[PDB]
Amino acid sequence: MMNDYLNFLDGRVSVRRFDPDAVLPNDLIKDMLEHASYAPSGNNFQPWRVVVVKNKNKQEDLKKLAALQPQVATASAVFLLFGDENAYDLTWWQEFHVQKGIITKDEAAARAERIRQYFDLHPEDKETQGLRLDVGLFAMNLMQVVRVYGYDSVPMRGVDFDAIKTYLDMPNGWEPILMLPVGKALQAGNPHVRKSVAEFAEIIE
Amino acid sequence: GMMNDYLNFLDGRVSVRRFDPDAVLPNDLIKDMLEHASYAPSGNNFQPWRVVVVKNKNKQEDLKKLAALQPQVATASAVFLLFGDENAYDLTWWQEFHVQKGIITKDEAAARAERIRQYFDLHPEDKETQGLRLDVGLFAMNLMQVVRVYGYDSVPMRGVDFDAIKTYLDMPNGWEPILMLPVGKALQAGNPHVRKSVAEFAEIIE
Ligand SMILES: Cc1cc2nc3c(=O)[nH]c(=O)nc-3n(C[C@H](O)[C@H](O)[C@H](O)COP(=O)(O)O)c2cc1C
Ligand SMILES: Cc1cc2nc3c(=O)[nH]c(=O)nc-3n(C[C@H](O)[C@H](O)[C@H](O)COP(=O)(O)O)c2cc1C
Repeated sequence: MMNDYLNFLDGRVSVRRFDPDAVLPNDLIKDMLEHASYAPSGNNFQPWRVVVVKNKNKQEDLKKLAALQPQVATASAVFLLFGDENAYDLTWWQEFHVQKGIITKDEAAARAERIRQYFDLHPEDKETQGLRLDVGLFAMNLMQVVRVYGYDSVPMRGVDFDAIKTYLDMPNGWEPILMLPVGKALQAGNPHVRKSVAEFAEIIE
Repeated sequence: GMMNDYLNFLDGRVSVRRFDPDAVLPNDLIKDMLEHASYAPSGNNFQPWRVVVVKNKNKQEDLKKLAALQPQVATASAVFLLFGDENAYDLTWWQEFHVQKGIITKDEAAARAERIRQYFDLHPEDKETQGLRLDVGLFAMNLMQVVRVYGYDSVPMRGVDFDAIKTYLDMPNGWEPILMLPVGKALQAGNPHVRKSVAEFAEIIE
């Protein structure tokens, strides 16, 4: 069963050939997003914002902004993952965590000052560098979750995100992180080729 | 059935901060964990992650002092330090690696390399910390799921002094610290995930 889970995880590869007639229903999209959201993030700020485009005409427009990569138009839905800098809001953080019964109002106020002091020293963790890590965690989770339902994906950045935001009238404070076309594979992805563990990792005892 | 089990497994990834200080994580498994985590995607398959795994309680106690005395650093079976190396975005390597592995032709490599250069020219951040954070973040999440397969748990961390840690371990300067990940056998279960609802962060347009 652990072997089944390992084989499942190993099965994620980029798929770029999707069935243009396959449908990804909104009920499953919502479930996929809910499960993806269980990804960790610094202080549980959950800075991800997602816009799912499920309309072929519009995906064709997006393909024109994505170096004409075909998967953008054949996919059942194109998930656009953004990070919101304004997500690192300490008033929201206190309210949310107290309302959910995780911590008291006093504990939340004290923790919030420590988080402020941290960001004061490490401003990048509440800017694009922070967002890229937090939304990257989310994205990897989403890529495994969509597969539970029989779908596949390909993560993408070789696209004109400035033009995409303008096309979709996106807030200027939302930083584009990744475009993720999701669909039914017509062709399996290729086997993983990677550098060995000995080439990138050191174990010290 | 199958789908329920896979979802339950993914959902089971949770932050664990109470580990069994006597539990041993064998090195064969550490290597297996890193091999499977490596299957994570990265832009152009540059795989810019570098990892140092500290499995030595004496050293972990020193690391705990540099991690605001968070106890999980010292009780864990091993502490996985994940870095990104910006030197990894090297077009010579990229060609050599993909041609030697039979993924693409030599001439196709030179052509692809130039398109990769063009892309980085437009978006230089993607070969710098912004790119590393994303690429190593993908690896990190994959690692966190993989450790669960073997009955272990983890907690991702940045509330530590990465500057002092790099110095304590004699790490290269070109390596950007991304995340500290203690891994061990849970003595206490993680909490159910508390999250904003899908409608609070996502829109579906048809
Ligand atoms: C940040 C990022 C950007 C990527 N950009 C694209 C892209 O624009 N087009 C594409 O076809 N693949 C893109 N990829 C997919 C990678 O090429 C792919 O993950 C890598 O070659 C490893 O293959 P695998 O995903 O099949 O394991 C991107 C991946 C990441 C993580
Ligand atoms: C970048 C990052 C940094 C984090 N820093 C810490 C940390 O220093 N200490 C800690 O106990 N947890 C840390 N966390 C864990 C988060 O608090 C945790 O993921 C979040 O509260 C959600 O809980 P969950 O992982 O159990 O779902 C960090 C997580 C991320 C992604």
